Amino acid sequence: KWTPPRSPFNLVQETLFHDPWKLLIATIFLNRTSGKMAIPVLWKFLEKYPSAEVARTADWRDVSELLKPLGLYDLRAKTIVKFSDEYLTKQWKYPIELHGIGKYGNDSYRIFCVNEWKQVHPEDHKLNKYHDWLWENH
Repeated sequence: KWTPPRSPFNLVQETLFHDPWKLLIATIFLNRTSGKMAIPVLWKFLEKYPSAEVARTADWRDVSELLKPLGLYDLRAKTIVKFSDEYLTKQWKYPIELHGIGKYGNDSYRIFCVNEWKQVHPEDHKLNKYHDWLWENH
């Protein structure tokens, strides 16, 4: 029952924190990509694949088709599939242990999905904005 405060910045993370898989996917989408472009394709992807269970099952060629032309859509597709399978099948404590998840992924998890945001030191423009704001209004 950790609820990241709503912020004047409306990071999609603030919207998905209640389901780590989605929030994590979201980070693969946003990872070094405009929210301009990534957010519309994210919602179309969650609409079509609303859980890891369904995701891990799909064939990346179709996932890619749907991610086109997001950029490295092939690579992102294969990642999403493999990360979704690992998410369910592996016994993990932090999502950094998972395929496709890096610092951005793991930072986002620990601010929003679990309560560890004081120990986190983001280096993402949007993310720091959340984190600095939340230091102050704390």
